[PDB]
Amino acid sequence: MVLGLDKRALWGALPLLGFAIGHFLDKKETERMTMFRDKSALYGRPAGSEGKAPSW
Amino acid sequence: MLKIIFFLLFLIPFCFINNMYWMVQIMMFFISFIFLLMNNFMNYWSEISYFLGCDMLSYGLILLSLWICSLMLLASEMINKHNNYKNLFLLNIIILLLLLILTFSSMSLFMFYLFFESSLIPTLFLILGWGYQPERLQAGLYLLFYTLLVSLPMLIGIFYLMNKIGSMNFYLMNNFMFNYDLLYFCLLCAFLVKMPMFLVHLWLPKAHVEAPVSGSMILAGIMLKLGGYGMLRVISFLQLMNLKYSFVWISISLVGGVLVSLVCLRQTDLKALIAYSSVAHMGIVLSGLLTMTYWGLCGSYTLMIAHGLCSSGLFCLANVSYERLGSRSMLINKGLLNFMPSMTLWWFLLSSANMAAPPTLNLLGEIYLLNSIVSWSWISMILLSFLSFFSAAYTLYLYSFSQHGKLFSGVYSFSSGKIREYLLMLLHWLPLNLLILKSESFMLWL
Amino acid sequence: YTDDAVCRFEADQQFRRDRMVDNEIVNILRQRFEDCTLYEAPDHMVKCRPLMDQYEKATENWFIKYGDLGGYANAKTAYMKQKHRLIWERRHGPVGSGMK
Amino acid sequence: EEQEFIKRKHEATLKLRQEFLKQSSNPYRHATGEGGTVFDAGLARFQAMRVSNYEHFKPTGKSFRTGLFAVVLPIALYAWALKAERDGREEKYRTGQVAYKDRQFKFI
Amino acid sequence: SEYFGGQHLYQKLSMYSKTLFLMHNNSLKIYLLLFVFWILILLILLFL
Amino acid sequence: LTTEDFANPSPKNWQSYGFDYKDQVEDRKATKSTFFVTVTLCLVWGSFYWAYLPDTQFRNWAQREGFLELRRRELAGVDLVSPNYVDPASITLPSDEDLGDTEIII
Amino acid sequence: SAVNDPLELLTNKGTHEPSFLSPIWNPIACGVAGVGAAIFINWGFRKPVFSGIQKHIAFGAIGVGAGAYFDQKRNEYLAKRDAVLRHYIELHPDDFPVKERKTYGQVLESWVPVR
Amino acid sequence: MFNNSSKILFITIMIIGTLITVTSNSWLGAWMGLEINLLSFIPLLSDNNNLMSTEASLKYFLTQVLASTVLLFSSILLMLKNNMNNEINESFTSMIIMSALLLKSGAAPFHFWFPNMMEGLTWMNALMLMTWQKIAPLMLISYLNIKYLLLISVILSVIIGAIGGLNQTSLRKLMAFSSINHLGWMLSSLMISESIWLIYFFFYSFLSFVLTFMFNIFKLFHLNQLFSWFVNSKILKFTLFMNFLSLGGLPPFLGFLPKWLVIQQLTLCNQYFMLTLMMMSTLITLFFYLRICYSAFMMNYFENNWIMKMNMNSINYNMYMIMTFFSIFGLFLISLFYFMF
Repeated sequence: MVLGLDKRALWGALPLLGFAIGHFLDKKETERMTMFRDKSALYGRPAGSEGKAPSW
Repeated sequence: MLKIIFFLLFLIPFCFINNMYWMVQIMMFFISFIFLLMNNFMNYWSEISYFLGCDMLSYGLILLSLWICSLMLLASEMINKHNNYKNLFLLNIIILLLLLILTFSSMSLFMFYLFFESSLIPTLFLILGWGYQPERLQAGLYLLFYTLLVSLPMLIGIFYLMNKIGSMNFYLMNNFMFNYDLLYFCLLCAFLVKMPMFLVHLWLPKAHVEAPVSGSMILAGIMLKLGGYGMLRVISFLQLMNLKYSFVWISISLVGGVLVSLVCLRQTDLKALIAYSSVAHMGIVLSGLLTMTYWGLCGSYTLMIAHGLCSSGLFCLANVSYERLGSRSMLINKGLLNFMPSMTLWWFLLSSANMAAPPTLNLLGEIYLLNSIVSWSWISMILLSFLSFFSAAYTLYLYSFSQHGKLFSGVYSFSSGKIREYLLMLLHWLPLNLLILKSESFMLWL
Repeated sequence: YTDDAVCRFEADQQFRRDRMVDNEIVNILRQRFEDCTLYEAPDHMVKCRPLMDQYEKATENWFIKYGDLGGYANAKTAYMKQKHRLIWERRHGPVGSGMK
Repeated sequence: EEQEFIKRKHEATLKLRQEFLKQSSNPYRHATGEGGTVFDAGLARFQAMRVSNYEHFKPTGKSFRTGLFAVVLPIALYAWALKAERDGREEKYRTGQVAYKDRQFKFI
Repeated sequence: SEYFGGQHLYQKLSMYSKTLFLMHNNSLKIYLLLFVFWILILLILLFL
Repeated sequence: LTTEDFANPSPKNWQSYGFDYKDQVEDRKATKSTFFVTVTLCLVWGSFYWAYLPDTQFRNWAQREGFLELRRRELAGVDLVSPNYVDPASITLPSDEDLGDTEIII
Repeated sequence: SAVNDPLELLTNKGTHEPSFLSPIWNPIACGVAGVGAAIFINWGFRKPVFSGIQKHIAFGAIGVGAGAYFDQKRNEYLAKRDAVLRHYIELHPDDFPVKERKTYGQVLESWVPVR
Repeated sequence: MFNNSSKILFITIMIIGTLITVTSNSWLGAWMGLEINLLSFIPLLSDNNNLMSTEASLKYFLTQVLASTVLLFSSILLMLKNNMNNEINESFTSMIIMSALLLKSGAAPFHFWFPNMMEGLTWMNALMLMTWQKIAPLMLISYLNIKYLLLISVILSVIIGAIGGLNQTSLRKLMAFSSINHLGWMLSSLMISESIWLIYFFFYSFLSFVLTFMFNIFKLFHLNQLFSWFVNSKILKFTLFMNFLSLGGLPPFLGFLPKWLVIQQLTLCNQYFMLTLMMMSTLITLFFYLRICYSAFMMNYFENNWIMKMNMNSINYNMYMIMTFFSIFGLFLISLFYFMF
């Protein structure tokens, strides 16, 4: 807002708004993701180490 | 990846708002910077959004697409000078950008093909809405119909694959393998036209010659690469059938390579030289790819990326002459070392990269591809030698005759080099030197 | 199982990582032989064969397991190749003899 | 000397020398500074013929023999040689004649 | 190459485009006669 | 124009940087903004971020084991590079009748 | 299981969690269409796209309803399709005997040597 | 509803007549409905204001009347020698019934009347013949089940349907040839299945409906008129003309959605060869559509001088370019359509 960024970053916010909306949506994808969350066959902790540690 | 997608959609409005050519430009570079930051992938599909993923193979291709798509706006400013519907230009570019991202991230074959062939339109706008030569009409006919005449038929192969497979995610096809001898040609040849192949090179010189700086940069910078990216994903299950019938394709590519290089020597148009040159390099890429060996494939990925970059920069050079001396001919353009000596530096460098002079991600390619082909068949060496030899040969001629001889008598006063073009040339080349430090991301994807 | 896509995907990733290591063990043995040949100007035959041959065996073993598959190669094609080789060894004898 | 063939060319052909000078020295279109070049028919002729000569191409014996021996026989012969050699080499390979010791390019 | 495809195709298409116009530049009697013939052929083949 | 005009040119004219040929400040702010976004933002910070990127492809980790695995097999006395995907005993070859000349491959 | 059971493979055992986007997508597609159409209307008529927002609100309202109305029809439609297919499997178990899952260790495929 | 009030009446009677056919239980009832269609449509087609309308009327009547004559006749034979409407099998009794229906709807070998028609017809009259006068004969073709005749029709339904379109300069004849090609797709689609055929016709109806409905609006009757038609910006000249590419159904134009549906189900039937041929010709269809779109893709052409302003109806224009906007962004409604499963 130094008159060298007048109306330019202001409109430029909306692309940044896109990133915020894009981020939140994909984070929710990480929600539908959860079927093997710690229940894999390679990283899968058998039982214990939970301790409020939802690895990813 | 939806982060990128939503960013581009929220950039679309700027096309309507007046005087946003430069604001759009900075944003496209800025998001490219953001997409740079997002990098942790392995061979497995990653960043699995609703239907969008990303991978070694797709990650670099997307970065180049975002990279080149931002560099358009640096390249083309005569649109602003003329006020030639800058709004439609900016909208066309962004639409193209979104399609490329969705093409390269479509984890389904059908989604991939859908965006792949959806890109037929916005490119056609870019040539036709801002072309110069009257040939622009027939050129658009060549481009569109060479593509659709084979790009449509793979639609059957895709659905046939569905019926026999049950889906079209890439990992799922890899589990199976098909040998019905038409599936192979229908998919292969359909990609080969856009590759393109020497026997179907025909359209490509025309499309480049009568297209603006922007369209030509797009055409040689992605479209050819996009065809190749599909190949890398699809040949996973075409192996047996490919092995039976592969000598034909490698032969015509290698044979066509020396020929098209000799066409370059005899050619007399800056865009024609580069256009034929780009076909030559994509000939070798098609060869190493169809070798299917590890060395071939991992090198093909690299050479596509490097070739796209060098081809773009050379097109900016061709634009520079076309925008000063107003004529594409070799004859008119000459002795520019006397008029833009600091520019002729960049002429040399971009030429250097195209003849595989290090440190150059292009060069890194040919080591990989040439190793693959030589292993595949010792007979190749007798033509590989000449192919590279004439590759460098015409590039030498292009650099020298354009920049060296005594000036042309009839030449009307034209402005000198300028920051936009200077920065444009650095931006295409300097990353082409950067990447060698960390080729592993651009070198390993299998 | 025949169609256990998640399991097959898990197997391939194990195969890839194992490939990357065994891929490597060839390199390290090469680097090891490299040092010896640099050891002393007269000292080449002093320990070339005693040290190189480890690298020689490593290459051939590495080829047999992973070699000849090309890119895209997953656990399935590698695993069944071993099956094919076992069948060949049992039927036609040592590879490197033609057939009977 | 043909009786003035050189002369007959001389008269007209020396006129446009001056017009070239007038064009080149033209202070006005050089002042416009838009770039560009004095028009030159030979250049314009040359570009047009260079881009278009198919409408002249008659598919006769000459062109056919020319093209046939230009790429076709090259393409066919080279491809046939490649396939033939590979067929032999692969035949040895699938026969198992050469074990996992002698063979080359173990690493592609 | 382009003669084998390219412009030559558009040349042959124009030839055939002209032809179809000559078909369609006629009197309606001719076309109905076609249809009558098609009927007549099917009718006798029912008998045969 | 005359001697002093050339000698000390006025601050009216302005040499376009190739981006905007209408306003001085619009051209200069465009070039200023364009240069920053392109060079520093990507070709310094981004290069820095890659150069210090963590193990993504697990190459370094692969050559973690490379030292260990080799060392593990060398005191273990088992083959350093085992040529079998799994144990040749674990595999169960089917009988020759099942083979029935199914084009066995070397 | 190790048993390729057609019915149980088809049965709605669940494990289908809708996204925050899964139901909302149609409403914010039809309404977005109708809003864009009104902008399209004014754009061709040489009228301000902003102007006459009553057209835009109405277009949004109708579209939103249709998407919700048609989302409903689909979900019924899909439910019925599953019902028939499960019915036909139960009708003709003889035609679709349950098949057994095997493992690659029990099969011999043919590979492709690049060599 | 073009000029008079009687337009509403004859349209209504036409609808009832054709609706009888599609709901007809026996061949005779279907024939009855068809003739009622023949009545109701002739007056609309035969405007008394001009000449060309009247000549189209004799040709339409003189053709359809024979079609109905043969249709009923062949019905009696089939429903004699089989003594039942649903014959056990398709024999020579039945091919004649298709040949009747194919002529009535203007299919491949029986089409010549159909281009000559277009000269006479005005736009919406043409439109109405394009869309609605092809439902009943096609829905009957559904009941008839002779593979090979439909196949020869489909083979020839694009060859002429595109080669002629290359040649025509009168928009009236181009629409004829454009539809004959599209009619090729319906016929194949109906040989495969009916639900997909229903969908494809509807999208064709929609698309042809919007297309000719603007040509009516601006009264553009010749390629020259298209190049000459004034638009203030020569940008909506281009935005509106995307639909000419929606004709070819290239993905981002919503014409792809039906063509994709037909292709998917057709190849599921495994008639791959047939797809190749129709789809080869599709390019020729799209070819002359680009030949049309030279008017708008590039901008700022050479124009006539006298025109200063361009005007059109509120109602027609307001309806028209809503349909266009859908032709632009139609695909993302992928979810909204649930009739494909």
